[PDB]
Amino acid sequence: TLTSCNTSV
Amino acid sequence: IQRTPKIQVYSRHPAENGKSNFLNCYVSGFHPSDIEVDLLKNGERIEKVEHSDLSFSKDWSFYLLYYTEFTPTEKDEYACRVNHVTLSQPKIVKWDRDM
Amino acid sequence: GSHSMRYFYTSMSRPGRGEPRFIAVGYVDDTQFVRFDSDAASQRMEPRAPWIEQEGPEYWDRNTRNVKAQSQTDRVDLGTLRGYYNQSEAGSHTIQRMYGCDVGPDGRFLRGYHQYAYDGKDYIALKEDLRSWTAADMAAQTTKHKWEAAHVAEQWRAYLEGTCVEWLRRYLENGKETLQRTDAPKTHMTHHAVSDHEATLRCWALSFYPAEITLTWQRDGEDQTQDTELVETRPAGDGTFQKWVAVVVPSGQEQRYTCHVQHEGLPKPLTLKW
Repeated sequence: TLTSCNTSV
Repeated sequence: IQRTPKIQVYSRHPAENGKSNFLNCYVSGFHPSDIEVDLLKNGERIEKVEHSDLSFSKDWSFYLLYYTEFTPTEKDEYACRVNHVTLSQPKIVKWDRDM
Repeated sequence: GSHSMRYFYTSMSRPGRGEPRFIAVGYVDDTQFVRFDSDAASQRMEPRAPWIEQEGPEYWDRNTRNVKAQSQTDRVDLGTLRGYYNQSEAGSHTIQRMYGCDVGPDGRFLRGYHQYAYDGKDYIALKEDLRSWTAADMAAQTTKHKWEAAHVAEQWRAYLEGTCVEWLRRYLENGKETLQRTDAPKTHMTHHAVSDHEATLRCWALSFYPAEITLTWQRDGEDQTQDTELVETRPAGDGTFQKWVAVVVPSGQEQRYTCHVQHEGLPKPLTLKW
């Protein structure tokens, strides 16, 4: 599937 | 940065007049992703034209495949017209069945 | 023999044309299986290959959640980076993000990937070790600081070396009769006069898969690039690929030239002559 990683830059 | 698109007009199978086929215009190596691709039959835009989903190669430049089902004939001239910010005038590549 | 899974994200700002578009694709090797578009009607993580449809609605929920969320955070990163390099409200900018893993025929984990570009240039990336970030420019080091202390690389190594390889193996084993096929290229030649003394010998490799392939011309037994044109590999639109290479030769001397074709689906490299 995909990733759950969500982090702004 | 701005890379100009490379354009290829070709058929899914070698051109056999009167046989069902697909006309393909492949644009690649361009940036940015704002691009317009049309298919022309004897100069006039073709309505039912689909395209592959946007994606890019390792060097970050995008690529897209616009295709339409068609049946080639002796007189019918097909082309691909590309509209991209790197082009002052939209590029019009005629189809050459030998290539 | 080896195999690969790769996800590609692209987000584009269109100030005045609307709210930033987000497009996401997933390839196993040279075969796309999923896609998502922000301008799409369904706004659902859609299937693109027959062999991945065999997934419960929870799959199509989890993935959709993830892609929507990532689209929002990308929307953030747009204005963020627009702040960094001090960019006008007007300008249109692009964020691209590629990531994924490689496996051998053994299925063993081989390598991981995560790269991030802004406006078509490398902004930041992750090295082989999946531990250290590499930043191309000044402002990228700020991001790198924000991710060095947030243990982001740990999340990435946890995903890539684990879940990614897992679902990759699963996909492979499932679609085996399409993903592990090796279409050999149907090859042939064309020949067209150019001058009163020259001609073009075009060597055609059609309907193959995977796209990786090598086409070369040889004069009397030694390679030529002089007077040759080689086109980039192109999709046929059926899952197969096409490529050719041409050479301009003196008339009557076409027998001296030999085209050579190499591809995984071939036991032994072909040699075509006119």
